[PDB]
Amino acid sequence: LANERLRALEDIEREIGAILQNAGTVILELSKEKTNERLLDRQAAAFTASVQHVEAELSAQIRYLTQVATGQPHEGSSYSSRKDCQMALKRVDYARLKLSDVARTCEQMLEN
Amino acid sequence: SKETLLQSYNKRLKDDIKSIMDNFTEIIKTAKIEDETQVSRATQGEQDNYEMHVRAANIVRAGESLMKLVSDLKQFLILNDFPSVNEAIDQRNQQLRTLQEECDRKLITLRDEISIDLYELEEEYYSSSS
Amino acid sequence: INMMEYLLQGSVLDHSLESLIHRLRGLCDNMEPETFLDHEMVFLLKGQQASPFVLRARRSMDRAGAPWHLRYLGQPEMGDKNRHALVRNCVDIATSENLTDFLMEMGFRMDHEFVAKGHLFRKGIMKIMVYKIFRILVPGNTDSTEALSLSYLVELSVVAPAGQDMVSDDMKNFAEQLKPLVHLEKIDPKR
Repeated sequence: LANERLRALEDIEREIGAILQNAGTVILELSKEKTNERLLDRQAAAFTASVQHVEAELSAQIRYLTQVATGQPHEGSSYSSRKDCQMALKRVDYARLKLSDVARTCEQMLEN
Repeated sequence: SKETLLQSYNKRLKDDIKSIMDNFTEIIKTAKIEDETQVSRATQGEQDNYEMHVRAANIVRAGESLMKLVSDLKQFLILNDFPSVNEAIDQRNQQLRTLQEECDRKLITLRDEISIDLYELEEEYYSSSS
Repeated sequence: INMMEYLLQGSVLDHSLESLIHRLRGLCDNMEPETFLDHEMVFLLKGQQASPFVLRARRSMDRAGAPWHLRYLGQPEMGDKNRHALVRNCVDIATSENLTDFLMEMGFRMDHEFVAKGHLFRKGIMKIMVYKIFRILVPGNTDSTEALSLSYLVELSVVAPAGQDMVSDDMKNFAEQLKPLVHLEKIDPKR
């Protein structure tokens, strides 16, 4: 559950990285002198690698979603266990109130 | 249908990647300096400035659309990826069963201790002389 | 009256099986799977007719105290009343455990044994069984067994009254809810 969702979070961050690499590459090209042309090539390869693996991750996840889609609303649930747990907790609360009353009558008896 | 929605997601992804690549390549191509002929330096330069700004805006818009696609895919996964619903349901069920069993063990032990105290109190009260 | 069995059949390779099961746990009723383990043996009576009578006997090995089960399956109806399911006549009978001995007195002889081990789900009237067929060699023993193939078999079955339409259409829709994972279809028993 955290796996595919964390993949989606990573692809969010890498879309940001793609835009920042676009911006950094045209930043270096706008310079009056741009000595680090090797670093320009590195930023260009970084940009294209970012776009390519963003495409790879999203295509893979659309494929995986195509494999496990059904168009049906999933008739499973967990309601009955929550109901039984609520009844158990209210049993405990009822016993707590009754124990408070018995202890209060014991304090009234011992108090005199 | 589900197939139709998945196709539409595929179409959006292909379109966004294509648009980012095309806009960046076109900006790089315009960035070429060429010799002028019948273009009047000043007009050519303003037109080029407008083109670059519009293409950068288009790249940012494509990034926003990719964010929208990621959000829609996340919603689809949270709503109808059957395996994870089953593991969530099973984990919830097992946790609630353990809480119920703890409550019932506490109550049963409480009943036994209270019963022993009740036996002592019954003996004392009924055998009181008064 | 005479009840009819509607069948759709298919198969599923085992390494994708779990996804099927997860899909079924979404679509079928709010239940845990059942994990049945059954011994099935086929008796036949070589009468005067060209077609010998056939009877299926199942003992549920996993569950103690489960009554044995007899099943007679009629030959499939060639009428195109329900076009999409195997429509057969089914007579299903719960029985005591001396059945085999009794069937030995009736003139019946065994043909083959097979274990079937798998899962069981349901949806309304529909019964989904996803099981692996295990060949028994050393015919008395139920432990000496070998898997028949890599694939599991998937059966979608509805037992219900004679005629009784708008049944096969719901089975069509429930089969089409699985269609990326399984292909279920009316397969004829010939060849």
